[PDB]
Amino acid sequence: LIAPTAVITFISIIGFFTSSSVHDLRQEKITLGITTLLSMSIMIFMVSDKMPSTSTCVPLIALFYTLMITIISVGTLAASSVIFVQKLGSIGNPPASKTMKWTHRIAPFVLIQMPLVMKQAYAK
Amino acid sequence: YFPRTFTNGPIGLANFLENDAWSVLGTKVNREEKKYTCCPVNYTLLHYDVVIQRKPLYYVLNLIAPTAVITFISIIGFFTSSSVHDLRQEKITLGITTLLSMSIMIFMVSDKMPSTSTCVPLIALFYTLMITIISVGTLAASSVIFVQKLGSIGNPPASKTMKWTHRIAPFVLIQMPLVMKQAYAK
Amino acid sequence: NIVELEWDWVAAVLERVFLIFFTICFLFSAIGINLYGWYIWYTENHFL
Ligand SMILES: *[C@@H]1O[C@H](CO)[C@@H](O[C@@H]2O[C@H](CO)[C@@H](O)[C@H](O)[C@H]2NC(C)=O)[C@H](O)[C@H]1NC(C)=O
Repeated sequence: LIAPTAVITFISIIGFFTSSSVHDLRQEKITLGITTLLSMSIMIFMVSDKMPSTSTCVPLIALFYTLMITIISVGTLAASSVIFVQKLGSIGNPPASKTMKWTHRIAPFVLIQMPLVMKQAYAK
Repeated sequence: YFPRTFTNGPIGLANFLENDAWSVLGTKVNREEKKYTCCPVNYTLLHYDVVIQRKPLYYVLNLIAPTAVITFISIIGFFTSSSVHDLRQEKITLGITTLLSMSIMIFMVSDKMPSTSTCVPLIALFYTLMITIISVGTLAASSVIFVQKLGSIGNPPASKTMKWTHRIAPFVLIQMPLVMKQAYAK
Repeated sequence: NIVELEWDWVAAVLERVFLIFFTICFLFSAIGINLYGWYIWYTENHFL
């Protein structure tokens, strides 16, 4: 129960927050979230068999599945938040001064690097 | 027959060991005298009523919460696009997968519930409302695709259509793209 | 096409922050919960 659930959650997390390129429109990752949640339902279904209708306390495995489902659900919302930020570009107005200042200084900490086309546009 | 009641009530609960799913709220005893068709004399009966409440923390956690989360995720999926000026993709595979999941869930709610055909349980109304919301969301996404397809037939939208589309545009948090402004100015 | 490029960069970095944050949250959740149960399992096994 625990081992496949953790593996599926880890695989989904990478799927939410990895893209094939920086400068192309991202695809929605909500069916990815909904399929992961179907699987985890199948799993909690097979944990209700060997457990009673315990309504007094929250079992440790119940807290485990709750956290994984919460992570997938917020991960799905966080993925949709990235698409929203990319749509801001099509509205014309540039990002603010502080936005690009921090985006350039948290860029070396997390292992990301600026694409060549962005450097060429900056130089031009 | 006569009842012998305890200090705490008709049915003694001083030795009752707690049940995981049910809680006893009280007890009642009623002595009756019923005349039956067979015997020409009354029958003395004792009616012991036990009031038990369900503990609704397991069902809410395991059934209601994931269903609501899946419904919210599907709702966001139906009505969010990556851009305003490219053709939208069909969201019917998304609706059908959400409905498969919710079927799996109502399947696991039929186990701990009988074939109640007299009333509609509260959880049944909950699942019915969620399924209806998902279906109408799928139909609304198809409607948005249709309205977008109206653009390829050449004829422009009417005067009132654009006036309302522009004046409800600031209320809902949406903003006109730069290409549309450039086309308008040109 | 430079405003689009800049907002592409902001979303790209935002994605990486989410990837690191959710990976750390998942690791702490999965390992932390299991090791706590194993700690309770171990202590009450070898000390009762
Ligand atoms: C047999 O039982 C019936 C009840 O089913 C008795 O009829 C009731 O008697 C009480 C007390 O006199 C009245 O207040 C009720 O109005 C009666 N009718 C009912 C409850 O429907 C009947 O008296 C009993 N028979 C004998 C011989 O006592």
